[PDB]
Amino acid sequence: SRRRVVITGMGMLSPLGLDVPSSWEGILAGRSGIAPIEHMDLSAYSTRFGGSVKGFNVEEYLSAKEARKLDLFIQYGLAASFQAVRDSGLEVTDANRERIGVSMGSGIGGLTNIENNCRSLFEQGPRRISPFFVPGSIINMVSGFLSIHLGLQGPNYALTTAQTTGTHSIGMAARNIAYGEADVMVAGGSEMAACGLGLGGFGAARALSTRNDEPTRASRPWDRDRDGFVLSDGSGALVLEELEHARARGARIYAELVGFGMSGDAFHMTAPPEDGAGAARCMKNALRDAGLDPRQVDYINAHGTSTPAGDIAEIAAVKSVFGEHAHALSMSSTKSMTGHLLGAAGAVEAIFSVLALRDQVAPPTINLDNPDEGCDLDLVAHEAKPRKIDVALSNSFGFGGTNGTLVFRRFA
Amino acid sequence: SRRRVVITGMGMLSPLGLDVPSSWEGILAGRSGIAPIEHMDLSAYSTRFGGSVKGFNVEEYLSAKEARKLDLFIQYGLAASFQAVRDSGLEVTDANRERIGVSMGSGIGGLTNIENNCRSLFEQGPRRISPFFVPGSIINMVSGFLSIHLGLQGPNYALTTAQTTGTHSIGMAARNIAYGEADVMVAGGSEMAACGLGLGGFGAARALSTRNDEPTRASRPWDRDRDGFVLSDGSGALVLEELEHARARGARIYAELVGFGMSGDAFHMTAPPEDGAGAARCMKNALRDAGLDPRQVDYINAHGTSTPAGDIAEIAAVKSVFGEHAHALSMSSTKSMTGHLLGAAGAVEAIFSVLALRDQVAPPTINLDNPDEGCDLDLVAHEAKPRKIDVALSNSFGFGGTNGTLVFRRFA
Ligand SMILES: COC(=O)N1CCN(c2ccc(F)cc2)CC1
Repeated sequence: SRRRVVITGMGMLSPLGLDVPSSWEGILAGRSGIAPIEHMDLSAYSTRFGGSVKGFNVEEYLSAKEARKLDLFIQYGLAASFQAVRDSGLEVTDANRERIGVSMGSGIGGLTNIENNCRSLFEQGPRRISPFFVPGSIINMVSGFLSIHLGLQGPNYALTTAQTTGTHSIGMAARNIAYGEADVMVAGGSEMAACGLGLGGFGAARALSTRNDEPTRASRPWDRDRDGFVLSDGSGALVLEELEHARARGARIYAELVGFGMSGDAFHMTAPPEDGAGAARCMKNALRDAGLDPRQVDYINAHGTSTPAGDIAEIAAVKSVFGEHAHALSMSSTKSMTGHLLGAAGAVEAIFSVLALRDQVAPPTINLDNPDEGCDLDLVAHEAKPRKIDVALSNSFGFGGTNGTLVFRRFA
Repeated sequence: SRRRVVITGMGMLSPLGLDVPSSWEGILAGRSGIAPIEHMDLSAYSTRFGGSVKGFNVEEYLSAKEARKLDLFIQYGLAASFQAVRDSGLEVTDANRERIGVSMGSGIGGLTNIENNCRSLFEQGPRRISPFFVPGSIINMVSGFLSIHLGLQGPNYALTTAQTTGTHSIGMAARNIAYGEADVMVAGGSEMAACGLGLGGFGAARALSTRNDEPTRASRPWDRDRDGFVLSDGSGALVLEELEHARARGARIYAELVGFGMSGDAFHMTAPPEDGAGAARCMKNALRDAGLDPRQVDYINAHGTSTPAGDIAEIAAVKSVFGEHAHALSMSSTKSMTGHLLGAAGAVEAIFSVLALRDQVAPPTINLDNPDEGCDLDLVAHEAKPRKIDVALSNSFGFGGTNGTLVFRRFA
């Protein structure tokens, strides 16, 4: 029957730091990781900024020889995965390697790589495509390369569900453990979509903030002056472990994963419904899955992308699910500070949610200077809010009307 | 315990036909779908042939306007998905729509969209990138578009596990139903990579047959003259359904999905281990999952890609798992006729495994003129073999060393 699942390891690259502690410090200090982009010439683009991972040294993890063959999203994926596994203290052996799997996902995967090889193809010809183009770019090779480097012979897969990838990856890996297909899973996501095709593609859709003259103030979830999301790079990985397995080896347990919801909206290709019906359905599924009174929820880490329609849908969804308790809980968007890591968003935000539970503090929504009409909940404007948090929830929504919710609680 | 899952609907686009019955006629006739690729300059490429979908009319499924927003791989996915639902006779209602979900995947995704948008970026600049570039290319849009068109509000996601995508998608969708997260799932995969980036990318790794003079003979799994796989396009979708739900509405049941195995090789980025250790573990996991002894297996639809290392590893795996039963079961590669649909291979081969059960016939491995060293199993060379089939296995092995097996059983 269904086993319990706990978090024993976390690892991260974000626009706020090259690990979990440095990233978390920036979160609690209300620091922005958003800055004009330096690694390409964007003068022709309507958005010229984002959340870059600054000063990443892949040779803390991999040989220059392997690193050259791999897209940054894979580099980032492996880095966060390696941190998470080291943080777990788990030893892989012949006795358990078949019970340890990996589900690290991406929205877009190796876009930089695909663009460069496409440029080689069109400017030169097919003879200049890297032999490493396919295994160095396709989304499933975070899971692939992690398994090859650590000897993980458990279930090995990747989700790709756009901005919901990291939440779904973590949720489905928990179900793997819950139902006994594995005892340990490394799960999360990674993204590096900051190339011509990425900023150009989101810019053509007019989805991005164009606040080029003040990048740190661009991402302003629930602010009346918000004008689209801010594109950010990075990775989140968690070690999910069956509870008896973690007890047996004396693992440090961060939190328990008690709840997971997915629901399709079936509303629109890219627009979330104004009334927040898909988020509501998803959160209700997750709270029922967790066997909770919705009044037990202390903290929500919102999707909070800084889009006009996305942000207000989330208020509606929370007011609908929590009724008067919507005024008691605290909800914030860490995207105020990190921007939108797309398929990695759920993964870093799952980690921030778990740390909200460890340290008993609601991360702020920075830049929330003029809350929009109906944005009247405790959104932890401007400053971190110490408070009791027994149950934390992390929401994600994506293109295709895809929804995910994760429910974490403090573990005794 | 656990609910039983049956197949009540199938849908397909392949190099052999625009639906299942046409495709299946081709399979049982030993027809090749492989031909020089038309409407494209492949002069500079070392491979100029593959399995294209011939004569596909997207306007049977979508408005010209909706189709123009979507990569071919998405059009192919929706085509198979729409056929499979229609085939099932399922009616979506306000009463069941939250119990019906989708997991349609892709290994490689939107190469044709990448090519066309890159063409515009490089020649004209980012202002010529399509506004639909991102939502029209992301792998989860077959799941998203299907769920929005039909009002499906169950689990909405997509897997990307390279050449294992179709097998994993179907398997994990079956788990969703077995553990009561959904009553119905549309699952499978789609792919359109037989284009410049795909031929180039796989060509660069010398993964492709270069037998340009005899395209129909290029795919020759376990033949001593094989020289790599044949790149092919298309899609498979199954309607998976809890048995009591299928019986209550009077559904036509093709077969029962009894077993799903996963494993990672944790061996190499592209090369299988020579003994097929990972494929062996995966097939053993899937048989344990089904509660079946290896001796009950009558037919295996092999991965059988026509690569030197791949075909031989699968012989090793089968001999290892099946011992003295390895020569009694019939094992064939339909890739001998279809080529390799990458992430859709496991979807179309799951359908061929099911129809092997309905029609009591092992599809041929065509082109097996000179079995290689060790290749002494019943590989159904040249001609379809009528025989007893109670239990069918479908295998998929992909980059990252990611493995999937599905076990289907006759239902009566
Ligand atoms: C070899 O190519 C790949 O593996 N691909 C194909 C392109 N894909 C994609 C996804 C989202 C998007 F907005 C733009 C492109 C996913 C990665």
